[PDB]
Amino acid sequence: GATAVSEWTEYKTADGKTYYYNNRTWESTWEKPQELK
Repeated sequence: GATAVSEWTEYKTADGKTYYYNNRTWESTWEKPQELK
């Protein structure tokens, strides 16, 4: 579930694209999480 915030980790591609990985649903989206907005 949630580690009480910070469940979304940023991962950058060499070209500088930031996709946010959420450990709650194992989701990797280019959308910016509300817990990190």
